[PDB]
Amino acid sequence: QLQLVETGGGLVKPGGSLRLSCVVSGFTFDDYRMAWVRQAPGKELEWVSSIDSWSINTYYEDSVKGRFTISTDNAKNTLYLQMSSLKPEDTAVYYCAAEDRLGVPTINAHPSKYDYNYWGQGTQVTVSS
Amino acid sequence: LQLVETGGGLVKPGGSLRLSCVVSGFTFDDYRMAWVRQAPGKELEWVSSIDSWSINTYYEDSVKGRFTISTDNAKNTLYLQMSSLKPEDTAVYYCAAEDRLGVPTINAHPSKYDYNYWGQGTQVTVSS
Amino acid sequence: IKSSSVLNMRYKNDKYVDTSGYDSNININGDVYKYPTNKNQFGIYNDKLSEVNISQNDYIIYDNKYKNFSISFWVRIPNYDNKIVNVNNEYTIINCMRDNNSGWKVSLNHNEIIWTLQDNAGINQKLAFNYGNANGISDYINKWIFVTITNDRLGDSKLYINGNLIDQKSILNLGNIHVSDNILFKIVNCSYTRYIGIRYFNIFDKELDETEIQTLYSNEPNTNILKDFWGNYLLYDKEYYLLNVLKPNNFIDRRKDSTLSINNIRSTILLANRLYSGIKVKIQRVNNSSTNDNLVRKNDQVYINFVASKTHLFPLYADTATTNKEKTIKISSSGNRFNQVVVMNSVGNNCTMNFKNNNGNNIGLLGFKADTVVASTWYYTHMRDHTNSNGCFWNFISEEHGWQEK
Amino acid sequence: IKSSSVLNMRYKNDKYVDTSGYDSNININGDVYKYPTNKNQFGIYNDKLSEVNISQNDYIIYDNKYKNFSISFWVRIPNYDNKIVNVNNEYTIINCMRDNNSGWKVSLNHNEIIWTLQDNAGINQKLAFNYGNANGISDYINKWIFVTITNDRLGDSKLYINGNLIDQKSILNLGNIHVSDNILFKIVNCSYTRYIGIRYFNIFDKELDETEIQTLYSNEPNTNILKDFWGNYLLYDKEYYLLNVLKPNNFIDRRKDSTLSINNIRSTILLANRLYSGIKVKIQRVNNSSTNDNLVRKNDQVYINFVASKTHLFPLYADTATTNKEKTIKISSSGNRFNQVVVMNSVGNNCTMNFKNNNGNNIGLLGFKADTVVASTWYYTHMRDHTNSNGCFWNFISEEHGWQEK
Amino acid sequence: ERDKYANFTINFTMENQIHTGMEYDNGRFIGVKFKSVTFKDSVFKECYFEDVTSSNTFFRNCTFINTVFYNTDLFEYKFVNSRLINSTFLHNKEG
Amino acid sequence: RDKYANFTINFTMENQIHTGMEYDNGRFIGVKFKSVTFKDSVFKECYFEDVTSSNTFFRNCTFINTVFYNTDLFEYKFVNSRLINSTFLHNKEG
Ligand SMILES: *[C@@H]1O[C@H](CO)[C@@H](O[C@@H]2O[C@H](CO)[C@@H](O)[C@H](O)[C@H]2NC(C)=O)[C@H](O)[C@H]1NC(C)=O
Ligand SMILES: *[C@@H]1O[C@H](CO)[C@@H](O[C@@H]2O[C@H](CO)[C@@H](O)[C@H](O)[C@H]2NC(C)=O)[C@H](O)[C@H]1NC(C)=O
Ligand SMILES: *[C@@H]1O[C@H](CO)[C@@H](O)[C@H](O)[C@H]1NC(C)=O
Ligand SMILES: *[C@@H]1O[C@H](CO)[C@@H](O)[C@H](O)[C@H]1NC(C)=O
Ligand SMILES: *[C@@H]1O[C@H](CO)[C@@H](O)[C@H](O)[C@H]1NC(C)=O
Ligand SMILES: *[C@@H]1O[C@H](CO)[C@@H](O)[C@H](O)[C@H]1NC(C)=O
Ligand SMILES: *[C@@H]1O[C@H](CO)[C@@H](O)[C@H](O)[C@H]1NC(C)=O
Ligand SMILES: *[C@@H]1O[C@H](CO)[C@@H](O)[C@H](O)[C@H]1NC(C)=O
Repeated sequence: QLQLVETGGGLVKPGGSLRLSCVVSGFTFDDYRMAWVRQAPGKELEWVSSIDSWSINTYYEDSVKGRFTISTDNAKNTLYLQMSSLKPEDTAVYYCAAEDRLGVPTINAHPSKYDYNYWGQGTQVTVSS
Repeated sequence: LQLVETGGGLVKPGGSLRLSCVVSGFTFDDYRMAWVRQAPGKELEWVSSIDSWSINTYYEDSVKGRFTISTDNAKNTLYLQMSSLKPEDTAVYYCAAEDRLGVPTINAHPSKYDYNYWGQGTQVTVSS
Repeated sequence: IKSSSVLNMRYKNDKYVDTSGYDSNININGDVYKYPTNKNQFGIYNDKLSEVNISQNDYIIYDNKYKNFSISFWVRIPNYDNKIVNVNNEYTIINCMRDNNSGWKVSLNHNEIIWTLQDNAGINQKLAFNYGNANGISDYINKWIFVTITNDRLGDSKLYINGNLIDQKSILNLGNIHVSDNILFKIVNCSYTRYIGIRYFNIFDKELDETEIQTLYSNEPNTNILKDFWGNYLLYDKEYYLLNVLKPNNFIDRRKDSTLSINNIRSTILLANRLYSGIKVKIQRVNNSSTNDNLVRKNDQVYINFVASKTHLFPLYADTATTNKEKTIKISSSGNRFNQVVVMNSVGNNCTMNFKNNNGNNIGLLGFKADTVVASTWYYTHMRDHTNSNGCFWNFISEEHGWQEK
Repeated sequence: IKSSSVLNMRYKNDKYVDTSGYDSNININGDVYKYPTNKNQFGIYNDKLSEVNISQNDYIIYDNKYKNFSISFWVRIPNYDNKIVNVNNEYTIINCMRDNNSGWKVSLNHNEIIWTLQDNAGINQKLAFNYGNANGISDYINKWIFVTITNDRLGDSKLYINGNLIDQKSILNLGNIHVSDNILFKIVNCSYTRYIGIRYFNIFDKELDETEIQTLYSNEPNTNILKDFWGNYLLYDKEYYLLNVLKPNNFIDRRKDSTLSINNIRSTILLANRLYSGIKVKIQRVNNSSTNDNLVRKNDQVYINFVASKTHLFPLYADTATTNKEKTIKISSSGNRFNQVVVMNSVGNNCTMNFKNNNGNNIGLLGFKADTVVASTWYYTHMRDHTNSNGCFWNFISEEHGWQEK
Repeated sequence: ERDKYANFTINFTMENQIHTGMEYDNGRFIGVKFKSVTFKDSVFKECYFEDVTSSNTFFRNCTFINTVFYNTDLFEYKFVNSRLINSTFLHNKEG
Repeated sequence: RDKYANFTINFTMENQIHTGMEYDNGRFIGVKFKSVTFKDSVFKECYFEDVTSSNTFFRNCTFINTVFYNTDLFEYKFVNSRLINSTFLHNKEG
């Protein structure tokens, strides 16, 4: 039953606002740190943001802080990324990921697949004039 | 190479206390055993010492008469019979082992390097 | 002599001896097993003649009304298949009771340890500890358990298990206690065939306090030597399954890409996690010498080998060829060790493995991140007081007759 | 004395000569090593042509039955890894026996020195000294050993090692000895490739008494120059390991707070302590003018430098910023010497380092208190008669080829 | 073509610096705290490090020869595509 | 008859026919077999890992205490062969 499905990614004008929803199944958010990770067209994966829900704690890549806002909802069991003030080079495929809370809590900027227990399918986010 | 102290408690002026230090890793043939007290706000103060090979025991100018250092015949348990307790005795009390082959000086205000092994300490409180 | 210790049963040159100073005699009758790695530990059976008899020195035989006294030992109780032992019947393993049942007794029952103290008038008090069936991982079954009983004759009899007080009852109603001249280590009236391990039997002529009991518990087994899951000495060139202390319901498996996975839930037999699951490892000395024993000690430089089969061992290394701070542990199919070494250490019964370069460079303690076994420097500064601290603590499980699972 | 010296092998003018005045000829054949700091010491090999031949003057060749005579020299015998030499095979080093093996011989076995005296008839008598394998610190292996042999024709032949008699056998049954014209320093019939060191070879035409042998033992190496562990001259700008005479089973290690610990137990290789463990020091001249010597002499003013790496030296100083009477020795990372000097001195082969203030004040001899290396004035008044007296004595161990440990 | 510096002792904090194509010969770093420092294409010849803490500090495509690190936190992950020839780490901070 | 032992093959083997061999503790890790045949050979305590095969067979061979981990060496590739205490683990099925 372990699965993560992302929705809400699309095309919005530079300076717009998007609301990605990662609907997860098979685990609770009190057992897993949640993360949004972007992949540029051809570049290596780039960690965007993470959240610890058991005690409200947000982590933002410097280029992200203040604009985006990661949130969780144990009601509806859904992770949210409230994007806003979108810039041109935030265009990428955006995956949600779940990391076992009990493991080494480091945040690698360019993760590989073994940085997270579970990955999603990803939603495309394009931003062009 | 460990020392563990016990026997510390809360007493009234004139009461009695028997502190014990159990050792593991060495006997008292190759080490001189010592009691050092830390009073709140003060620096470490040397209390007593015993030469187990000899019959030589040392006491700080004050303590002597009421406090008696001893060791067992197995040479691995250190005692300090504390009687006629005064309230300025109130301190944490540590057992310490000095290598006997070293310089036999006894500094009254020792640092960590004056002894090989220090214990965990046991609290002695003299309250009215 | 002159110590609180009036009896200390220890091993010297093929027999058991009293090292206290009061010179009590210790005799072995029949087939008593001696543990080769630690001969202070002995095994007694009940399917043949197997006993140890301590003739106490008359000077130390307890015959007072007010003299405090304490008893300490470690016991090892296999449950075999958890089924043959499932019978409610109290059976004796240590007897210091006279013909009138005066003195003291250590007995066992199904996952239970019992202490009985009786006076000359037949007035008794019993203390007990029921550790019960394994719910996940058991800290007692087939493990060395430290038993301590203190007796203040103007107060309570106290029973400590592994340094922790779990039972106490007043003995103020007991008068003169006259123990047996003999202490008999013998499994008496067990309805099934079994063996029992005993080690470090001590009698003290005082009531031990929590500090002295915890000191015995910490220091009686050699702190310099690492322990296995059962509490015996950790050994070189011995196959071991792995247990992560922070993830007791999980076992380590191999992936096709040579990485090690931790996202494998243990099967249960009733409520007991399977112990004999996952990969096997072997610890190998780096600086091998025919003077060294097979005991793994603190700060030993070693290699950790993955056991693909009985005759095929592959070195486990830290894959440093990545941008991540944490390095995934990999199996080396080529036998290359990649100029790496492992430093062993321990906190109590828990083991740590520090992956380092031959030049002395720290790579990290063995732990996990997400679903993969890694080496991480994070643990260096979070050994305590953090939720994830115990992810760098490992137990080495040896497949033994005392714990069976089909 | 010198009135009795009929042969003295000494280094002079590019070669070895006889200074006795009886004009014996000395020839070097092949590759003979000359010690740069003492060219009276030479090494002979057995893997290539390497020998020293002394053609004795016709007047000094022993051809009597009643003449008392003595032979004196020092020998240096490396064991390398202590296994290559483990073989029962008596090999000769000094040969003064004719075609019919009449004369005398010095031969070596594993950790053994053998003296042989054979008469014209063929009757022989042997003495021997077996110093055995290193049990902690060996006083003989790869060190200079002073061998003396006195021969009273109306009594016993006696063998002295370092001035102490160790074997005496009567030689009354020996008649006429006609020794060889040549004295050959050469390693003959040795199972393995090795080298041997010889120095101060002397022949006397009397039986030396214990007093004369002790005068030779004390005065032959320069008493003004300090000695290293092996018995060679102590040098400036040479890396040395430290050995404390009172704690031979301990070495010195560095602490992170820049202090020096002595609570490190030396590892063993089959009862032999590791000599190449701990910190390295270098002795530096305070006033390096045109002093054409790298030799350390009595009452020299020096700096003792700690060696972090080959090219990184830091001053060792006495931290006088303490209320304690004894002062901890520290490493100065800044290069500050803190206005101190060290005065070198010696008692035989044992070295003393007196830390002093530049104003002329005493800080103390280098010793130890508890587990830390310190400077203490206590030694000044307890240098001879005390249990702890030898705590101020040090040996300087040079890492060399003749002592291998891995 | 590397800017050379030799026989120097550094005993102060180094913050927010990139050093590219440098050759340090017999350099001493004693009691130095590194903060966001990056050495690129640099060679460390017979250098010495003591009592060093490091934060966001890396050595990228660097070469170390006969260099000693005593009482440092310079763990393996700080050496990216670097070569250590006869370079030793002794008594690491928390190791 | 020709005994090779304590070896490891990490390379492609193409268009070969090995006959009368007795491999003891041999390792076949990452090997790609292409038109290779083993005839009247003995595999003694050998180990296979990450092995892909094509037109490859073991004809009248004997395997003792051999492990096949992550291989495609399915049942049909063993013609008239004996497999004694040999185990297949995590095959390359899908
Ligand atoms: C660093 O300092 C050392 C000595 O303090 C220098 O080494 C010497 O260099 C000079 C000239 O190059 C020579 O004449 C000396 O004989 C050398 N002495 C020693 C002990 O090696 C070294 O060159 C300096 N490093 C530099 C300038 O890069
Ligand atoms: C920086 O990177 C270059 C290129 O990767 C390194 O140069 C190579 O060095 C290795 C080892 O000497 C040689 O085998 C190659 O032939 C070199 N390739 C080239 C293109 O020069 C260089 O060593 C690195 N710089 C430092 C200081 O490590
Ligand atoms: C630190 O370095 C400076 C510059 O080299 C030096 O002048 C100063 O003395 C050093 N600090 C100490 C405590 O020596
Ligand atoms: C480096 O150490 C090795 C021994 O491992 C030695 O053979 C080599 O010569 C050394 N190189 C240098 C430049 O010191
Ligand atoms: C292979 O290695 C093993 C392991 O020591 C050894 O017993 C055997 O003799 C070696 N050679 C052969 C041909 O098996
Ligand atoms: C592959 O095997 C050969 C033959 O023994 C060996 O030389 C080589 O090192 C192996 N490959 C690797 C990557 O080690
Ligand atoms: C090869 O064939 C013969 C004939 O059946 C058989 O006896 C032998 O065991 C076979 N060899 C192997 C290695 O399978
Ligand atoms: C094969 O396994 C069985 C299973 O018990 C065993 O009896 C037999 O000894 C094994 N054969 C070999 C060659 O190991």
